[PDB]
Amino acid sequence: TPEMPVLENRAAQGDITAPGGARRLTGDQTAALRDSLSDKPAKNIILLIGDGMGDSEITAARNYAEGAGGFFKGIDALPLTGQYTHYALNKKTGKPDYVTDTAASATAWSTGVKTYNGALGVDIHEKDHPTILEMAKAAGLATGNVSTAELQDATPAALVAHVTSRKCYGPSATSEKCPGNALEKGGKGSITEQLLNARADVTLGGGAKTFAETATAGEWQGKTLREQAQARGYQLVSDAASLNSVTEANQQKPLLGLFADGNMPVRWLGPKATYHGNIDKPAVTCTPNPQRNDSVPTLAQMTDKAIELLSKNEKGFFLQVEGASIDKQDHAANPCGQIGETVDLDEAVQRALEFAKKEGNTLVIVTADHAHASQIVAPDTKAPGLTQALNTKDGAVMVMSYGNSEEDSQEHTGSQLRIAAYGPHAANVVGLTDQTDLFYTMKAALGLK
Amino acid sequence: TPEMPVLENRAAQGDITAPGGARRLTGDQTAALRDSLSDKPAKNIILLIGDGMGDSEITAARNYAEGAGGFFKGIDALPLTGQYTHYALNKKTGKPDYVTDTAASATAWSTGVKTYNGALGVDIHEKDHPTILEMAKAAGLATGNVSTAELQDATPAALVAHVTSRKCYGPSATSEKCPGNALEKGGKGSITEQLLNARADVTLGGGAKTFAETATAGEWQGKTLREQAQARGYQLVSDAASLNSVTEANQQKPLLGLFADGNMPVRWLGPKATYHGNIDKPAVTCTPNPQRNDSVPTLAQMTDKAIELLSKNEKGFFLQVEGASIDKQDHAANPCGQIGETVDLDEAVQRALEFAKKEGNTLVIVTADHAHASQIVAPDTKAPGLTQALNTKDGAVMVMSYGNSEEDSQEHTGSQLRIAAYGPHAANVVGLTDQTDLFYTMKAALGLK
Ligand SMILES: [Mg+2]
Ligand SMILES: [Mg+2]
Ligand SMILES: [Zn+2]
Ligand SMILES: [Zn+2]
Ligand SMILES: [Zn+2]
Ligand SMILES: [Zn+2]
Repeated sequence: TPEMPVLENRAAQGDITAPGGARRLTGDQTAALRDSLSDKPAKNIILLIGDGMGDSEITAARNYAEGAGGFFKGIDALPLTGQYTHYALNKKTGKPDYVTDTAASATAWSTGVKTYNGALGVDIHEKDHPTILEMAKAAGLATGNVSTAELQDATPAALVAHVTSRKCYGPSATSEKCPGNALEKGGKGSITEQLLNARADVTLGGGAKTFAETATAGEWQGKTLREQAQARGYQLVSDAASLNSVTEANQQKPLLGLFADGNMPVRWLGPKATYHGNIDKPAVTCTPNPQRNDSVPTLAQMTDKAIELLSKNEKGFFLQVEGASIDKQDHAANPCGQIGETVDLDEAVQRALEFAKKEGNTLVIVTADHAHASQIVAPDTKAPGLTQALNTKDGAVMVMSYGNSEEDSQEHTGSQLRIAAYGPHAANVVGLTDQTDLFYTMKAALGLK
Repeated sequence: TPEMPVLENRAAQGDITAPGGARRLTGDQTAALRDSLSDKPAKNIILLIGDGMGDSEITAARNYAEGAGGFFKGIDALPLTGQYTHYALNKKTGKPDYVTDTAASATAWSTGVKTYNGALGVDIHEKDHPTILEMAKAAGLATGNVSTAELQDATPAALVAHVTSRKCYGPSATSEKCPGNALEKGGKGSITEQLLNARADVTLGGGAKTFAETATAGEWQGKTLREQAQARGYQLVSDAASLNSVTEANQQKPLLGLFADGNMPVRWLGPKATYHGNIDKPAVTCTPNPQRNDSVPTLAQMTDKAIELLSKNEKGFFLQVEGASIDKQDHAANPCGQIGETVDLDEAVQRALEFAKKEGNTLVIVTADHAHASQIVAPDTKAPGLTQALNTKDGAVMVMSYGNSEEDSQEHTGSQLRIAAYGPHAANVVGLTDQTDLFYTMKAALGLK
């Protein structure tokens, strides 16, 4: 039952051109904040990650989708907020590496240890460290791992795989890139093979392609990783209808959803940003991607389904949800694809907050693994990188810039970024914290050994 | 034992290469945050603005001067944090202009009304609106306006001047660019003339250059603004010694510190970023500015003296302190200058918080007017803009990039950014808020009118 308030509205209250019209607040917040502070146990935890969703990304998406004075009913609704650092480590010196990749940062909040770019579930000495999901399982809690990316991708993989390189998707890549993790060499196996061992109750995302590979050793040698999953009691789903049909998910009948060969389709389509794209060409208006359709579950749908199936566990559950393509489209200098995935994440957050407020003992956290490239710049900007003009909900033009790479892919940035929470122990994301603190916050909130 | 705590130490607690070594937290923060919430009246308010100090700028400065796992005993010590928006307005359409200049954003928190870029103390209809400082004085409180920039610059000018274009420093510029404001045309006059009229208790900064002009009309026609100042009872100083000599600052003896012809000198010097600078040039170690001097008050000293002189007003006081050159050096693509001015601001913040913790009824706020260009990128980055490698306190290299402008000056970015506070009503900066909300938060905290 509700007691801890979720922000109902932080949109501009009135006429932004008039006095007080742009205010997002309507009164003193001292009482609301006191009502948002509780150190009682968190029975469940829902961690939503917007890959590469730094403050710049959130703002850009709000400006376009909700207007500058708009409000994300999900993402902007968490009452307790802070900024956290996500630097990685140089593998050889052990010193800080100011700009992390996704594997090292995900490893940080999932295990509580800093590591080098490319590492998954291991530290700079390549020592494995239990993940919050594995720990949740060990304590008897149900577990969920959701993502719009291929499941072998760094973010969701970090919770169930321990490999020296995030490139080790299946047996093939592992034998070549992670010889020490290769199953035929006595290791724990590829990311996909370990994911199958982790056996989370609910796992949803893309990445069906790798399951086509066959094991090089072990009990299921010669069989495809898909056959192995089937043989190990997994219930495989491939689309919205089949997913909807699922009535239960547990260790006896673990759910594995493979909704795309690789990454799942993005929500919006738009051209890539170009050189002086905001000076020469006209303004862009994003448009829905036909490849999305109803046969493909949305992030909000996968979130709702996971909560349903996971909440059946009376002891509690841990669930991670990732809006993976915000980062990917940021890399491809594509504003529409980028913003569309942020809107996507916001819906997933709303579903989490909606459940969390009713349940009353659920901690919800929303943040990103690292900052990214996109910047909001003046309309008449003449930049050296890639830019694009966009027609926002405000009926005005917003220009986005990607200027940190001459190479084909735009890159991550080291700036600290927003982390927000709601529920029991949400106080621990306020002020300045580190990405590794999040692991300890989740561990403590659930009261894990 | 001051009820409300100031974050003592949120640096990495140990060996960052070890599990938990990078944690900034040592325990649950629920109790600490509760102790930080109070709705009692704020007797005093100290507003510190890092011009252009976005989260990226804060992160870069911390990385270089304190190390990635370091901690700004000032900037990072405020316990209540949020993210706010600072979009401006298109003067003709009234629609949002996603990237604001300094004038419009300062007007936003100074008057509570959004406006067009370049405007100072007026809305899009060119109508004046009271500033938090003008209101504080009228309420019988002591008023202080401190900056490391020429006092006619947008940030400190927004608290005492109402003109259509921030370029209207003195009579000359005003008659040409702000005719409707030009004194000899019935207007209230230029920025400097209006500043003299505002007559704040303490005004410290640079910009003596403009005081050489002579009024075109009014009671002090033909007389220089400096002369007018002296003739109107103003107590002027021009160096550290002369400033340290003042023992009182009031309406009959208003203090006016002019320590430089234009902007005050920066703390650190370094090479300007260049094309592929991080690749073609050696990593840089910032060098102290020989011109920094010792007869020139530091931001921290001006801040400290302002508090001494203003704290005598039993009613209370309002003080705004601006670390102005963070932005200016960010425009110049000079990491060392930018970082040094952030370190400078941090010292002033420490003084503010030290006083606030003992006074017990002081609201301290640290934020910025808008985001900027600088980004922290990977060491091997090959970007199209300007870059540079730096030797940080960690004994590691950090690369910074400025890639949003082929023109002479790097530009602002529209990303929402950090705002933090300590003391009575500090809860009002938590979560998502708008820059105009800051005006009402300060007004209500002091309980004006
Ligand atoms: Mg990812
Ligand atoms: Mg300024
Ligand atoms: Zn990422
Ligand atoms: Zn990425
Ligand atoms: Zn500025
Ligand atoms: Zn500027």
